[PDB]
Amino acid sequence: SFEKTPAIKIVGNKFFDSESGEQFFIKGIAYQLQTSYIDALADPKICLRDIPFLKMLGVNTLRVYAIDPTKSHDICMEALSAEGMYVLLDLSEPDISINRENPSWDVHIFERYKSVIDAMSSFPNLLGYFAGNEVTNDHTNTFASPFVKAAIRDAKEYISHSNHRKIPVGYSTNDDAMTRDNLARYFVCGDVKADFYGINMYEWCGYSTYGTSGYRERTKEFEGYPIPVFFSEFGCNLVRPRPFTEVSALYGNKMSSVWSGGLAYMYFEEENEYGVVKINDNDGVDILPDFKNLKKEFAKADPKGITEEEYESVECPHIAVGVWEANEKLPETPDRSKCACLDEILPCEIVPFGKYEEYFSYLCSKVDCSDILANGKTGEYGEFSDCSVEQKLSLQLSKLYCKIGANDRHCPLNDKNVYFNLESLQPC
Ligand SMILES: OC[C@H]1O[C@@H](O[C@@H]2[C@@H](O)[C@H](O[C@@H]3[C@@H](O)[C@H](n4cc(COCc5ccc6ccccc6c5)nn4)O[C@H](CO)[C@H]3O)O[C@H](CO)[C@H]2O)[C@H](O)[C@@H](O)[C@@H]1O
Repeated sequence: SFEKTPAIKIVGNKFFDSESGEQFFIKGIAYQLQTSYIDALADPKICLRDIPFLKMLGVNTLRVYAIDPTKSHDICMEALSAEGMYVLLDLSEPDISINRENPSWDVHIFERYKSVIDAMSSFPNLLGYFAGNEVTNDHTNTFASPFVKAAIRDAKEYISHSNHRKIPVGYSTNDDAMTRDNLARYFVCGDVKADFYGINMYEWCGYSTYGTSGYRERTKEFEGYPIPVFFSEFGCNLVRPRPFTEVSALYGNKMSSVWSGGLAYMYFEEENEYGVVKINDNDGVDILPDFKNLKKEFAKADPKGITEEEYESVECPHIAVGVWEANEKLPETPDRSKCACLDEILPCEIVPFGKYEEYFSYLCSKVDCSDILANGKTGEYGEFSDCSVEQKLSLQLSKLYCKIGANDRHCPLNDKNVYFNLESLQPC
């Protein structure tokens, strides 16, 4: 039974409980242990240990940054539902993410996003998905953002064409002064838009105030933003134990008319001093001084919202060199069929199983690698720029093979990982 968690839906720039019609405010915490990552929601002995404490905290939402899609999550997701708890979930994972230094939106990242969506979308208490987390994070990598927007578009379209509930897809951003206005506007401009927007917000440290923290300014900054907005992280730890007095302001009347709440960072203590509990060496939960403060603050918080009943495409920011360099034109939807046909017909392949940059530098000096390049500044995306890194390398190696012209099945690069594709000879 998921009775205690009706699906949340989005109307205008607010969240609403789809049964009651009452505005939904996130009172949350990040929940992630440090496959490279650990999936606490796929291990009942972990998630069932912590839910009682999460209940004590009084949270109604968790943020999870990575799950393993090959594992079951029904037991943990049901247990969360039985305590009124929802999940915000990143589609990416540290080893499969849009690389902000060398961005791409390709079939390999798309397949990861699809796997998570297919693993998690049957749960009514899945609040939403993030299509990226702080990808662009300063003025030197703004050109990463068109790739995120494409991913937002393709994730929404995949969900739309599936049989699943239409779970919203949004974005989570950082708080860099030079980029934050342009980023906010970019992700709701043009024909593609985030469904919701999270900011990792650390401006309020210790016993600050609404005016002095910068919260007042951020609030008036985001007034009228056409999609729901919230703190996907908060909790500056400059002063400890964290008083979490930012919570009184966030759910106060001035802020609750704008923001849909926030999630504290985070549950587990991991030698970074952001936890509210520490797991001891007997695998038990030790409560830390921050805990009571977060608990009492969430407990006093009583956001007053409006009910669902009582409740011009935005222009994209112009380009300026060194300031904003995200083109409005987005890359195409990654095409697994087109790309999988490269695996079938190319004479020379490379197995994934790095030295990619060396190999690229080498091969792209001998043949024209335009067709695998993707430029988020200029909005120029090559025909095979959506394929995987291996397929792109294989394409260029095969072009060099054909240009040399020996036809002796002898791929013009030495590496254990290079092989001649016998399937290429069999008469996409
Ligand atoms: O797409 C953008 C980039 O994504 C990286 O992966 C991603 C990864 O970095 C990110 O990591 C988050 C990590 O961002 C998040 N987090 C929270 C914090 C606390 O920050 C407090 C803080 C610290 C210093 C500050 C300094 C100034 C101002 C404020 C500050 C705040 N630190 N980490 O904790 C999560 C674990 O608890 C962790 O999963 O999770 C995602 C999803 O799974 C991967 O997509 C990739 O690895 C990069 O290759 C890629 O470029």
